[PDB]
Amino acid sequence: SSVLADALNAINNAEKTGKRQVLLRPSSKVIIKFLQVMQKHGYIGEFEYIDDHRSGKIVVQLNGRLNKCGVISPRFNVKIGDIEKWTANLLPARQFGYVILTTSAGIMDHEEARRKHVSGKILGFVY
Amino acid sequence: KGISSSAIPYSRNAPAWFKLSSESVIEQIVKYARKGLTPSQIGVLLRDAHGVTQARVITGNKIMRILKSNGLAPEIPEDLYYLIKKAVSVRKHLERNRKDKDAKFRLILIESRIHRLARYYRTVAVLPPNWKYE
RNA sequence: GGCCGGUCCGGAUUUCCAACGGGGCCUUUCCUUUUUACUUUGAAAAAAUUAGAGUGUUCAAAGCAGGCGUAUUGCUCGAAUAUAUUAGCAUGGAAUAAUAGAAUAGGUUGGUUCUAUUUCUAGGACCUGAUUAAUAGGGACGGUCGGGGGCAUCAGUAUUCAAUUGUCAGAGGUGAAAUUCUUGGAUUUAUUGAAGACUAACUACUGCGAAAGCAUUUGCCAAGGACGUUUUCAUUAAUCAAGAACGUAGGGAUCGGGUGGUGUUUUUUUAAUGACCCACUCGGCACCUUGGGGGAGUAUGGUCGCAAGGCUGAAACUUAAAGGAAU
Repeated sequence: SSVLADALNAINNAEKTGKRQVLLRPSSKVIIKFLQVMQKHGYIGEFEYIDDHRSGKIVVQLNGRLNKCGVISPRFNVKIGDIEKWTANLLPARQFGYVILTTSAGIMDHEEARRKHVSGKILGFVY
Repeated sequence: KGISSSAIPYSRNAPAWFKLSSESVIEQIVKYARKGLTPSQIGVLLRDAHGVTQARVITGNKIMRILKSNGLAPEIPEDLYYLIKKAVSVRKHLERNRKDKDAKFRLILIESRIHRLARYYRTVAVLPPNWKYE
C-alpha cells in the first residue's frame, strides 16, 4: 500500500475507536504537509516528529474533532471549475470540511487554492 | 514469520571509547580478507575481538567499498555465493540419495531464490548478464 | 539613532555601540573527464444546436425594425450572450508522477643538479568512485529446537511358522447352531529358532512439515524454523495468469529462544553447562471472555393410470377327480 494512505487509515480508525494519541511511521513529508494543513484548520491537535535515522515517527495527539480523513487514488488534475464539483461529490455538505490538493505553488486545501487562484492535482480530503 | 534483527544505534559519531586509530582498522580488514574471510565474517571478527561498532561508522565507508578500494573485491556478491554453494551442497546430497523429495522441494525453492537476486543483479549489473547459474 | 571628550559658559570638532542599506570579496588549488503531464492570454471557431434581449402578430406559436428628430452637421436601443471540443494553434508561472541529472571526483624503474662538516640532499618522465539501513527483504554467523526428511544400524514383545518336550478329550469359531480341526496328542504349558510387519502404555487440545502426513535406539547426510546479533548487501518486495514440483480487544496457560532476579535441587582442578520458581520479551498451535421459484395443503367430469368383479377346474360341455370354502 501507500505511505500516506495507511497513516490516514491509522489516524482515522484510531479516533473512530476513540483514543487521544496515535503513532504513525514512516512519516514522509507529504504526510507532514497533509496533517500540517489539518492542524491548521483545527481537526487534530499538536503533533511531534520523533526523528530517528530510519524514517521518522509522527505522533499526532488529537481530540474528537475529526471524523474522516482519506486519500484519493490516483492523484489526477482538477481545474478551478472542477474543485466545486469535487467538493460536491467528495464531501457531505458544501461549506463544511475541506479538500486537499497538491497545487503548484504550495500544498493547500481548496479554499486557499481558490484564494491564491491556483490549482493542481487532487490529493485527499478531510471533513 | 517474525522479526530477528539488530538495531544499530542512533549515534553516528561512534563510539568515544575507541582508543584505536582508523588506519589499523583498515589494516585488520585487509589482513582478514587476504586471510580469505567473507565481508560478514571480517565484520563480525573485528566487531568482537578488535572491538568496533561497525566499520561503516568508524571508517567513513562500508567494508565492500574499502575492499574494492584496496583491490580485494569479490567477483560474485556474497549472498549469491553462499546461496550457490548451498545449492550445490543440496544437489550433491540429493544426487547421493535421490529419494529425498523433501530435498527436491527445498532445492526448487533454493533455485528460485537464486533466480530472484540473480535477475536483480543482472538488472543492476554487478555481475554481467549472460549469467545463468554458473 | 544613542554614548565619550576638547574649542568657548550651545553652536562646530570626535570615539564607541546598535539598525538599515553600499563596495572588493572567502570555498572545483592537483587530475583525464533538463524536458513532459497543470493555470492565465489571442487567433481558428458556419446556420440547422441552445438560451439571453426588445416589439401589443387581436394573444400565442410564429417576426426582426433602432426609431425619432432639428425627420438639419443631432437625441437615444433591442438581433448584449451559447458547447462549435476528444484530434488542433501559439505565448508566460511554479508542487506532485516520470525524466534527464551529477562530461558523479580524486592523491610499481632509470636518469638530472645542490650540500657542508661519505654523512645528506632538490626538481621530470615512465614502469582504480560517493543517501538512510524500515517492527520491507534475502544472506552470513552462535547456541539451539523439532513424531521434519533420506540412508545405514540397534532394540522390543506380540503375530505367523518350525523344532524339542509335557498332560489328556476336547479346542477354534457362533446370536445359536452349523462348520473347522482334535487320540497322527490338537487348544493350553515350557525351551529355543526363523520370517517379515509394526513402533503400544509414555501421547497431551503438545511438537514438526508447503500439504498429504510425521512417534524404537545410535550414527551419518544435508535442509528448515524461531531467537540472538552495534555482521553484510541495498529494494533485491508483493500477487496470480502461463508454467513447474509434491498428493472488536483483553486474560490465563503452554511450546521454542533470549534477558534479568535469587532460593532450592545442583556441585567441587577432567571437558561440556543443567532442573525448578518469578518477571520481561520475541515468535508459535491453541484456549477463555469480548439449476428453477417454491412449500404446506384441499380438490379433480381433463389426462395417464392402478386395484378392480369374485369358488377354481369349467367350455362350445351347469361335467368328473382333486383343492379352498363352511361346518
